[PDB]
Amino acid sequence: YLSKYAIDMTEQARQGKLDPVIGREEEIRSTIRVLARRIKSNPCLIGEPGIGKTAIIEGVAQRIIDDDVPTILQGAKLFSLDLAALTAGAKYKGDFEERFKGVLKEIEESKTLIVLFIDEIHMLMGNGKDDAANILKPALSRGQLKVIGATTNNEYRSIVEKDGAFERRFQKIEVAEPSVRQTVAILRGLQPKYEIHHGVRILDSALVTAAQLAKRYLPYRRLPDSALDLVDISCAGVAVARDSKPEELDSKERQLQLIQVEIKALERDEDADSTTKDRLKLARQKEASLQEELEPLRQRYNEEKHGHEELTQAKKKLDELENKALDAERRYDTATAADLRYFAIPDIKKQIEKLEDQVAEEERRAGANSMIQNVVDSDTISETAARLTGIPVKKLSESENEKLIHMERDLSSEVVGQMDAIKAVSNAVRLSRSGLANPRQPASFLFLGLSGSGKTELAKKVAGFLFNDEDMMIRVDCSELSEKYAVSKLLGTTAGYVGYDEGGFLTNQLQYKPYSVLLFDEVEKAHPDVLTVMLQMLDDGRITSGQGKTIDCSNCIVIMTSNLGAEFINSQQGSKIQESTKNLVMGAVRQHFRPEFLNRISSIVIFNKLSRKAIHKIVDIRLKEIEERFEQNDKHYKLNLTQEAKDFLAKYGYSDDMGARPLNRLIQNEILNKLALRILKNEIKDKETVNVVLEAEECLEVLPN
Amino acid sequence: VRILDSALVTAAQLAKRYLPYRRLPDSALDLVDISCAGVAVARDSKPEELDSKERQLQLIQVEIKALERDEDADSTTKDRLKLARQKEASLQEELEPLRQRYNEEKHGHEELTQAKKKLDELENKALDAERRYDTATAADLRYFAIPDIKKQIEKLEDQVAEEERRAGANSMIQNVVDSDT
Ligand SMILES: Nc1ncnc2c1ncn2[C@@H]1O[C@H](COP(=O)(O)OP(=O)(O)O)[C@@H](O)[C@H]1O
Ligand SMILES: Nc1ncnc2c1ncn2[C@@H]1O[C@H](COP(=O)(O)OP(=O)(O)O)[C@@H](O)[C@H]1O
Repeated sequence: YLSKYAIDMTEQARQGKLDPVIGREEEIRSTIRVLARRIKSNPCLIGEPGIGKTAIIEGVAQRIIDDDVPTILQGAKLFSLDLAALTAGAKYKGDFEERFKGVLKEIEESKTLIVLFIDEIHMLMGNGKDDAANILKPALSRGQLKVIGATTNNEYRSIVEKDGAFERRFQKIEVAEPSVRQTVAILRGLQPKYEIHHGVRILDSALVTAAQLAKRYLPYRRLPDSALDLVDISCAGVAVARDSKPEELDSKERQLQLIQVEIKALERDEDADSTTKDRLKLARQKEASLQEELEPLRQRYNEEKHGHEELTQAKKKLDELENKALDAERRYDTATAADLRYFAIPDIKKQIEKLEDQVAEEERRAGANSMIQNVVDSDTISETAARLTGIPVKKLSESENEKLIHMERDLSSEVVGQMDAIKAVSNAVRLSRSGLANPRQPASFLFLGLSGSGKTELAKKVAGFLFNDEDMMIRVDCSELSEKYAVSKLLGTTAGYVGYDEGGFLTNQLQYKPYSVLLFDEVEKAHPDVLTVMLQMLDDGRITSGQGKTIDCSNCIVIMTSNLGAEFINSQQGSKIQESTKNLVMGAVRQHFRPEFLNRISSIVIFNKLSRKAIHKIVDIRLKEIEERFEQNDKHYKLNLTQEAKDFLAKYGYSDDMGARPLNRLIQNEILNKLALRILKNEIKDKETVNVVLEAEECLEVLPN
Repeated sequence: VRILDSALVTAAQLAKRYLPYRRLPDSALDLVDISCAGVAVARDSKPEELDSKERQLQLIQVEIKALERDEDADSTTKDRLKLARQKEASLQEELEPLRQRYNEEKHGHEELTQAKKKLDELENKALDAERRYDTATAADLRYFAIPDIKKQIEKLEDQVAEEERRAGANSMIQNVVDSDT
């Protein structure tokens, strides 16, 4: 009774009822190719989920369906296999065997050409193996019973290593996440299914932005479904608003009720017969306007909706007319194709065109309909992504280039001085951007200078700037990168030893944050063995863990920080780094890192000493930022440090060893302490006044309370 | 898929040369099996050349029929389907010979397939007979049985025929080319 679980996908394809397959034509051919092999003919689709593996299998079916497959496979019937067949359909330890043997018998003995498939090949075997199909199939594997499997490459590798024997039967086919442009084409191919499902028009630019967004917004989900997820969700958003619309409709009915109350109050009161408030007639104009407007808002919006419903159904009609016309062509019924395919042409073109004309236009805009009822690229999808990811405007405004154009400017606002560091970074970043750099390796930098210099701050600010999120940064505790390196580190414990869920700190965090910066805290303290590990992974971003699991990085900016040249910067020969001083640094770097390492760094950057000139600005800046990030609209500060607190901060706070590190702490301590005190006075309600009253910091600033 | 002999020569060379860890007796076959499949796929609808032209034919056939029955089917806008039909037919006239050459040769190919298998079966059984000194059984499997299969093979190979350009003068090679494919 395999027929109770197995799904004859070939038949479903004969009936359509499947999404079209876009962009995998070669994978399909490859699959077919493998199936066509006389010996090695059991392919697997190996790679990530959400990228059309099913579609490929179905694509094969579709070619079988349309006689676009060599005879050997042309007559084949493709069946989805499932856990349910052996588990749900068994519920006893050995009934898994019986259910599978059922399949093997029924299939081996009938209909000549049958292909089975498992979209979860790892599922077979399972933990403990238990001959969960996995041996029985080899037992009869010479007896045709062609089958295609599939899994995440990382697991595939593990499966090969775990089982071995199926390797002699199965042909992995590498599949991969499609490009953005391919994705858009896919989205376009699937667009009508959403159009129809939701009854929402989709802008072509919207599809484009969905893909663009998936690449920075849903960075760990696979692009094609992810973009589709954005589409589906976005469409749902629109549809929900569309079929409800209470914000305008209910608010305005409530506004009518309120103006009616005002009018009656004005009509019968002491001032009703006076000059005072003789503007009552205008309230009546509002009431009358609403009395006439409100039902038309409900009806007009529904008229817009109806235009979109009819439009949707016209588009649906086309999909259906073609699904049947094309099936007629498939079945060689050229008479129906001549009639039906034909009718579809002016039917849908004239119907849809005029239904689009119902949406119409106004003198000031295309689309007279005010409820939009479509997916608007950024207004809908990017907005949706923002609803899924945060910081709407900066995310909405992303354009690559505007950031790159003003990047150093903006960064110099965040980071004071060391503009050359900023420019250096910006430049390398610009090369990473626009694809000028070789894509195998992201820009990467070695930040040299003292604690409190901003090396890390900047790197975070850059992440801030580039990803609109400073906390994208992944930190690496380099001094802990000992000769024992593996377990809590990117490599992770080698598979086969206890730990599979390894290196989450870096492998997974990076998986979740590809669009980030990886930063090495005092990289010179890393053990040399580890340095070679990161080196191979420094460039050649295609990182693979000790579990054999590929991480795959490219984009991630990599920044190393170092105090190695601290002695040279400690010369304090002005702020700006001087000749010789910098060379001593280079020397030390060359001693510590093999040039091979260094050669992979896009740039080695030496930060200047911030000195007093920078902190004159930094303390002002940080103080303001502290307020701004600290609170929103219940605390409103003057933050006027006056020259005296600025000087105190510079004099006692700023350190030539610890840089701004103590400035931050100091500012926070003293301001927060004064703030808390006056808050406790509770004679304190809103706005602000600040001031200064005259060992280290004996003045203690002292603001009014 | 018939394959030019030099292919095999090159396959083994290529396998050793480029399929690092795979062993020759099997990896060479992997190139064969894969490339055979390559061709088997490439040929799609019977031999190569034909497939592509059939795809043109079918796209044309549909266009013509859609054009045939339309609001403006009688306008030269759509009536151009008659010229499209000349193309459909012209393709059909090339496609048929490609199909027929492939198919009749295929038939011969299958007859060769079976004949050779049958030849081996007769000899296997005849050997069983001779090792037992059973000349009667060996004779039953050698007199007529064997002359029949051998002559079928010779006739079939001649009908298939071969050219310097290809191991199959008609179409069942799908133009597979040693090193190129
Ligand atoms: N071009 C495409 N055509 C149809 N589906 C696609 C395409 N590209 C990606 N997909 C998606 O891949 C999914 C099915 O394949 P896949 O995700 O790899 O299988 P699985 O369901 O195991 O994840 C579908 O949800 C489908 O939307
Ligand atoms: N605007 C700024 N310009 C330069 N440095 C800054 C600025 N603001 C803060 N910093 C300091 O840089 C430090 C973080 O970077 P870094 O000096 O490398 O720190 P750490 O040595 O702890 O890793 C913080 O202590 C921070 O106060």
